[PDB]
Amino acid sequence: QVQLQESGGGVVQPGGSLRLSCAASGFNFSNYGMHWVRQTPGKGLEWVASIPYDGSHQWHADSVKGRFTISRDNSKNTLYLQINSLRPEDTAMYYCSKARISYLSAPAWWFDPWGQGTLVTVSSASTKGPSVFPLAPSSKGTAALGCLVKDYFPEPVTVSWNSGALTSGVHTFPAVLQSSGLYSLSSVVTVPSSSLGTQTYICNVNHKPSNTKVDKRVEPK
Amino acid sequence: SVSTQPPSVSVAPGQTARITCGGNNIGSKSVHWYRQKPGQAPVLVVYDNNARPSGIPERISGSNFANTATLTISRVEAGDEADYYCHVWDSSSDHVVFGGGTKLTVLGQPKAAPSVTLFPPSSEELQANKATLVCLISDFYPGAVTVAWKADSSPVKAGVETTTPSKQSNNKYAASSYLSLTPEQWKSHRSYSCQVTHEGSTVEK
Amino acid sequence: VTEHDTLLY
Amino acid sequence: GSHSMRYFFTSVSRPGRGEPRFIAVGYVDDTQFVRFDSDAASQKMEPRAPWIEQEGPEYWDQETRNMKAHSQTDRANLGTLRGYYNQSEDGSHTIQIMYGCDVGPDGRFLRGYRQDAYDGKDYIALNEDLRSWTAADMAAQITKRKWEAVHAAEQRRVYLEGRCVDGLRRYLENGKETLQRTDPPKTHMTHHPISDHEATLRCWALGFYPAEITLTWQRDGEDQTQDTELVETRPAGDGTFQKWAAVVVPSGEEQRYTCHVQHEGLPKPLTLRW
Amino acid sequence: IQRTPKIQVYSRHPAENGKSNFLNCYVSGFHPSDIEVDLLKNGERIEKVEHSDLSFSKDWSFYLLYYTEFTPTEKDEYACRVNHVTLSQPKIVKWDRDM
Amino acid sequence: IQRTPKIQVYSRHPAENGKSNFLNCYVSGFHPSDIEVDLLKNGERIEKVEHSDLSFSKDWSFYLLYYTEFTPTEKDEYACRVNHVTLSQPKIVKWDRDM
Repeated sequence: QVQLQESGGGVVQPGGSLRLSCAASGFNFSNYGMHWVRQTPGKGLEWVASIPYDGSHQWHADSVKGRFTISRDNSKNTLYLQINSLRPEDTAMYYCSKARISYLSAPAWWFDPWGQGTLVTVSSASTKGPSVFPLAPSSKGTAALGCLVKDYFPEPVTVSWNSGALTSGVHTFPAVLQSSGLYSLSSVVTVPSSSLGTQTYICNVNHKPSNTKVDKRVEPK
Repeated sequence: SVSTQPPSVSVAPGQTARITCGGNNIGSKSVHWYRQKPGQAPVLVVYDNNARPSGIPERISGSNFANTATLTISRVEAGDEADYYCHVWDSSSDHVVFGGGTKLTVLGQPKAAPSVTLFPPSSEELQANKATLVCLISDFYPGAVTVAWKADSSPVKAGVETTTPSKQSNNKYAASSYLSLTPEQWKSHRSYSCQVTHEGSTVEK
Repeated sequence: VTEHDTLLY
Repeated sequence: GSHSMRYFFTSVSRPGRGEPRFIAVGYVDDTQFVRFDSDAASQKMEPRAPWIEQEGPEYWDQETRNMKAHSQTDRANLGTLRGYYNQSEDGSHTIQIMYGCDVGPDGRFLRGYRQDAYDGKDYIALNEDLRSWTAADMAAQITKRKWEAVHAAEQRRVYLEGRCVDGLRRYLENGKETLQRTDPPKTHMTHHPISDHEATLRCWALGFYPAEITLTWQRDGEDQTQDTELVETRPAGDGTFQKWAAVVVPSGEEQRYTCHVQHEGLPKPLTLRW
Repeated sequence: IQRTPKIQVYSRHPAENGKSNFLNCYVSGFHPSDIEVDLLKNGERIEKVEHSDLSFSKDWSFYLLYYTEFTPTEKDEYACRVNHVTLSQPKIVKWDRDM
Repeated sequence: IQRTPKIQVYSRHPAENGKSNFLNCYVSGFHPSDIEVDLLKNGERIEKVEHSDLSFSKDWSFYLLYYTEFTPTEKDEYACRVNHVTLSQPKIVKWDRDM
């Protein structure tokens, strides 16, 4: 019955400002404290800021002081998180949670419900074609080879081999988001050590966001 | 301020799993625990050291004494695969302190060490004035690995990127780790090595 | 629930 | 789908002793829930499921008598058959009865069963009709026409379609948590080289319920009943089951063999490859 | 007439050294019921061993499961010895980590 | 009349991990002469084993020494099994590092 709904997230660019809002229902919102807890994808939970039942004070984690401001509107049953000078470090999901005990003058006790949250992702966004380099097999059992799909944006790329004619041994990996803001993915197909040479090997990467299609043939040495 | 959880815990189904949250005088703090399954929000499972909510089954019990709080899961079910975070309030810090998180894995497979496949920088990329070492890690279980890069018996800090583990087709996990270099740095040292550590044992190429 | 009575051969 | 209840009775005549050793075990689907052992000091039908001792003393008391008595009859029967077959007292012979009932998804009655066997060989059995008996050998006929006189055909039907099914229904609802579960198999594949030219691709499937499982090896999408080996499903000892199917493979062709797993608690059939 | 036992020896969970598992010996397809089963920790007879209740299959062949709590190591090798009327000398089936 | 064998299991030299030693099983004080002795590397029968030749003491009681080359580690535990006419079930004496 207690429901929290985060919103306002999305894709922003650094330096800009962004406003998250958490809509509350199922308790006298004017009586409970509220919290923001963010989580960088693939990382642990990290407390951002929190606010007592009335908005009197404003508790900040040190990593977000001066740039973040947490507020609430008791007349609207809404928790707000203001982000100023967005940075790549602020890219994370932002959960909003409701202090279990009432009238807490400070955010000490456990957080009982948690909203599903909103996702804030910042980058120097612009669509880019991916550069395709051949990952040649080791000249020196089982042999492996593949393709390197570097520095595209945004997601996703799709990799196939011989226009999809090879599936056995095929494995595409998740893309890293390098510090530049551009994604980078590789995709290799392990094969039999011997017999690589006879077959024609062409990986066909397709990056629809940039309307790029690249066919790169891989060969040893 | 410093509360430390193990990175992952593997336990046989139906056994008793045990996740700790060690910290200086954490026995005098009020510990809470949250369980987060992939794609959803955290769920309160134990609050104030040992108390269970209404919906949480009595299999889960809490503990907190001296310098280590302990979450105990008796009669482990398969649906308990999730990340687990502990929660304290550092009175003298004005900071709520979450733990590093513990990925509890309830194994259906046996445990497999990772397969490491390392690629040197391609000739095409070298003529693009860049060099990127591609380390591919696949077919391990549980999905918890740590990657270190060694350039001539020396650690490598920046320029390293590593993916988050993900399920393969056969539900083993896989991930990739890249080392961005200048074409000079690839030639400066005599050998490069990718070190992947998984369940105490380390595999390298 | 097992059967009420039994049969002899 | 359906559900089922089966009881298994075994009596082994102990030469030199009066009371043969008697073991009765009751299952629902694949979950045992009651046990009775002649050599147990309990001498009472014991519980073997978590959901069965919610039945009161009216139940356990009647169930004990019900197979105290079922044991009594087998004592006399073991002797009666000793005459039918011209057998001496120094032997040890076994009588096995198994009866039960099957309900459908809506609690409907589907099928009844009662089969008797002397020394691992079929003896007498109740037909599908539940109106007829079929005797395996000669002796069973002298029992058959004896039962035809007493309408044993009918009176089984009043148990199977009456109190048996109402029990299976009452059990499937009282232990609804344990019995109506489905448990998808936790799968993984194994590669064991045997020669420098062949290996064995083994296909594991652990922790599943019910025990119904279908493992299939396939080369290039073609079924491979040749170099395949399939162990019968083993109980893991915790109410779940395991089963593995292996195939011998020529090296460098493992990416051609596919293992296929079909289970009720599995949404789409599985496919596994090396 | 008599039927000879099939024997499978396995662990309840995928075995991992140093973690408490359970050692199962599952004898099936045998007749008559009189059977002897022991579990063996390095050729020694394991005492804390129980078994299931005598049930039978469709062909009336009985089946039992003997189990023990055990913590496997890498050098400790376990096995199951089964004597029967169909067996002149007790068969021994040693536990493989992947069978 | 019969005498039952005493079993002593010891290494030829004080054992140190990774160095080739020799595993001795010395059965003595038994009668009649027929005795079976095996050495066990973790419950399996070690094959490359020879024995001494049958001599006897003051009371006419026989004695033999069965020995094998072995390299002890900390996880490998070795033992000696000795069956006799006076022994209903085979005795097993495991090799102790300090006995």
